[PDB]
Amino acid sequence: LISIFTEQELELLISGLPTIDIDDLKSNTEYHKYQSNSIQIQWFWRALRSFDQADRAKFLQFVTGTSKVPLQGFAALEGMNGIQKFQIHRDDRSTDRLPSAHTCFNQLDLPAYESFEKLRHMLLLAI
Amino acid sequence: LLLDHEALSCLLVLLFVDEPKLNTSRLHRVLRNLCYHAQTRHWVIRSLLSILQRSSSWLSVSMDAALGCRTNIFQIQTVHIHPQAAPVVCRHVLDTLIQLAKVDFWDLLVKLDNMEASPLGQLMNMLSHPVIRRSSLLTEKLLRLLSLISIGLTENQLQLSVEVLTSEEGLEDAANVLLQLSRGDSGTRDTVLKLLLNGARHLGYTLCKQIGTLLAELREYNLEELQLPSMSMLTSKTSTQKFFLRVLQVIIQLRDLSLDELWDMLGECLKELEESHDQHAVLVLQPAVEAFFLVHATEQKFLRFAETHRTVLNQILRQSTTHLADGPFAVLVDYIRVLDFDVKRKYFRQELERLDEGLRKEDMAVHVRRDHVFEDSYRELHRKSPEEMKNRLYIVFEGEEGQDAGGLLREWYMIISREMFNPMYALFRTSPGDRVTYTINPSSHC
Repeated sequence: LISIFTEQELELLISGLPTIDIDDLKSNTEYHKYQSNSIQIQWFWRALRSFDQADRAKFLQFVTGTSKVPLQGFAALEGMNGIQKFQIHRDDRSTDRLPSAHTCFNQLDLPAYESFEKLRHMLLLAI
Repeated sequence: LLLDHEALSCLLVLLFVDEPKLNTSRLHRVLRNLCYHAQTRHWVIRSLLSILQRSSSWLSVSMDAALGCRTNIFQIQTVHIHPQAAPVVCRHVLDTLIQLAKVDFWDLLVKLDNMEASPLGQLMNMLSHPVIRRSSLLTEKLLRLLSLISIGLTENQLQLSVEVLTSEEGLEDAANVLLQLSRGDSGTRDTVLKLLLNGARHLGYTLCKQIGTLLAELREYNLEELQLPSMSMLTSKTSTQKFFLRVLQVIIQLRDLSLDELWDMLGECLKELEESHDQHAVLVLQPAVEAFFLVHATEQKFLRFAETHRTVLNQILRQSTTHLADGPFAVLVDYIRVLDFDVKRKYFRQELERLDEGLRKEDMAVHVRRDHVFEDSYRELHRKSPEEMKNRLYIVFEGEEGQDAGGLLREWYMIISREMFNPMYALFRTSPGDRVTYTINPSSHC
């Protein structure tokens, strides 16, 4: 009866869906090769705003390794080497592979997907 | 022979006169007791059935039938019942026949005025006759009657038309009739199955025509909320969707129909409703989807369906209060990627309550010390049974005042969920990488 949930959903069942201040995450995001006004980034933020609370939580687990929201806000987001902000990296490999996460750095590698629909599809398929 | 046919005829005249005061249940019990004598029963029933057929001065009984029309129930000039009164004479006779099923007359009647299993064939023919075929009430009563009695080809065609045309209780009694007839003979089983299939194919063909108009009008609506008038004949309580689903549920109940032109256009119709950025707009095809998953997913194509419509089947299930594992969509319990988290949460909680529905749950005390809660709870509970754990725990802290038990329990769960991660118990330790998560402490053997 528990095996109907995913490994994310059992956590979301035990500890509940957090309320994610996307404005706090965006305020505590670091962009390395993308920029905050890149079109794929506006698509990323549009997608993440369009995702329901469960897919948002599954995203947070994908990139941070947990659904837990820091009480002080994402400015206090910890990583392996001290307080690490969330971070989006452009994945310069081919754009037919999913984004990839390194949760100990809170690190997202994100291919430069050509469109909103495909980026949304690939992210939703990843989570 | 306790009573003669003139005294029985005098009693049976009471079925025609519609008096609210008259105790007709007492009259039914009089006729029932009299009908323990087999020859009396046989004459009574042959007369009541002649009254039904004739529905399809002492005898001056004026029934108010319509506005400004006070009819005489009997027209004697060979005795006929005025068709305005007929539906009431039918209703009282079917009321009596339902009790006799739980357990000449005309010439006698004019002589006064001048001063189970065999007739099942007549009662099945009765479905064709207009005063009955009009009235949903008389149809429901006659179907209840047939459902009692059941404990040929035209008579089954007329029984099936009761489903292909317009009573949920009466049509569930019709389901009982069609089953209990099929229990009788393999030949009636086969003929009723094939004539059900014939009606379901008619319903499918006209449903594909209707959904084809719907899809076309959605094309013309988009290519420039949804209140397409083509939707009315799907929303309707008597829509071919509900007839098709009803018939398929009876087919599947008799099992213990090739329509890919329907299923692929239901497909593109659902896909064009979902692309049209409205959500409940799908639900006008929910019963066609439930038909799809009835005919398919026999106790595959439904899996490709649940993939290409995944979010649609989720919209369906989330809207439906039908319990996932009691409805038709239960098969996908095991293909779980095709449901939403909160849909799975509801299925979880309903199946958990279903499995433990036999357990009476009590309230249960837990006496703990604010400074020892963890070890006092371990002592109290760790030998308790699972069903004792499933009782609702209320926690008492020694000498503390009364407080809201729900808030105090929530506090209790919070303190425990903390103490789990107190290193003094060595149960859980933070990931050296994350430092906010927790996994089993491999040093808990201390």
